[PDB]
Amino acid sequence: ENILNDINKRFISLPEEDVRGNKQILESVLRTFVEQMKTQDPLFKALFRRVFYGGSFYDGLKVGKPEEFDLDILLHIPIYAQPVLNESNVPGFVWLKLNNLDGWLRQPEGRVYKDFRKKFLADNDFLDTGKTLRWMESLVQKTLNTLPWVNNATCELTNEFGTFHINWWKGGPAMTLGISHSSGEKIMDVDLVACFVFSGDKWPINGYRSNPFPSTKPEFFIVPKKPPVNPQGRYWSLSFQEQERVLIDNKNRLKPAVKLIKKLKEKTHPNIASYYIKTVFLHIIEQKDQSFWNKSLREVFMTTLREYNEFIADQSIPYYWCRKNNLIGHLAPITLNNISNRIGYIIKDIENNPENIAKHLLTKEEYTKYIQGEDVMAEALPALPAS
Ligand SMILES: [Mn+2]
Repeated sequence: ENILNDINKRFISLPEEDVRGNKQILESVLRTFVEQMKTQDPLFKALFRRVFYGGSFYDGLKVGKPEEFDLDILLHIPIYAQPVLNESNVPGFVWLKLNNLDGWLRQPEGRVYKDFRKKFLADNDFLDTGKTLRWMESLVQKTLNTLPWVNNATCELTNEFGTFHINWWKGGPAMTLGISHSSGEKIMDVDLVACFVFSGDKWPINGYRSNPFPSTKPEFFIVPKKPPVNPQGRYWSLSFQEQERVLIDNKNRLKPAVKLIKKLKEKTHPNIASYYIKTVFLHIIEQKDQSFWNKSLREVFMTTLREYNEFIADQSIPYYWCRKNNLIGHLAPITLNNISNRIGYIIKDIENNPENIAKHLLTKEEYTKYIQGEDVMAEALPALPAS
């Protein structure tokens, strides 16, 4: 009863000591950068509340060597300006307008918000995703220029863990910081995502699931990821990732089971996004008694794999927070039929033969190292590099 845990340790999960050490380094580099950002823009300093570290690495759900995560930079509009969040005509997306920005500007603390409308708002004082992204990109560029550069446009930052190199580029809506040890070893990429955070009173009700932790996780935020829709720039995504992280925590077999299924997905059906698997497990959490997660890893894996296949076969994975959004509604029936048939064959092949699981989860090259006793995760990303 250790086959699945052994596969996970040797071929799936970064050792937790290295997870923790890389997080301490990365979080310190980013605090230095965000503190410098505050020196470059009083409006950013006024808006800034906190950061949220987003992605599978920080959820404990990353398969293999971690490569990137999102720095969700949470900005807060003063409630005196009367922000109003409305559920949009596209399930899962919202609009945000301000009903009293002028009254806030007439307050003493509103002085630093003199350019907020110009920088962030479209017609009728709607928060605009494109304007927000352009504002953050400009601020990041301004900040990068004030840092010491070595080599060719490589920033050098120091902290209690040593000296680090920051490279940057824009491959999407948000700037990416590539963070490396000064000795050359790459650590991780970080996307700098400008978000707006709200208190529990603003939680959407029209077609949305209620907050499971309104006392201890009261806040949620909106993310400038658009769904063609009109009006352009008004549609914001909701992030309930802070609540999702609590839902998946303290559940023993759950995170190994998710990663085993994600490993299977990477090998046999990359057509399915990782968040769709995460979403299936949110539904399973809601359906199952809490004791389910204390069963054997084999039983949790086999049972959730079967239920995952039923979602795929049904061709519907409802967005956990707004059920009218089918996360796989855009995938073709033929594709989903083939993937469900694939998974059904795998279930039959491993049903009564747990020694066949590794044959389906691992590439042939990984399987050879598996049989030979190798551990490819032990040194996948040492927080203290060998140099
Ligand atoms: Mn339940």
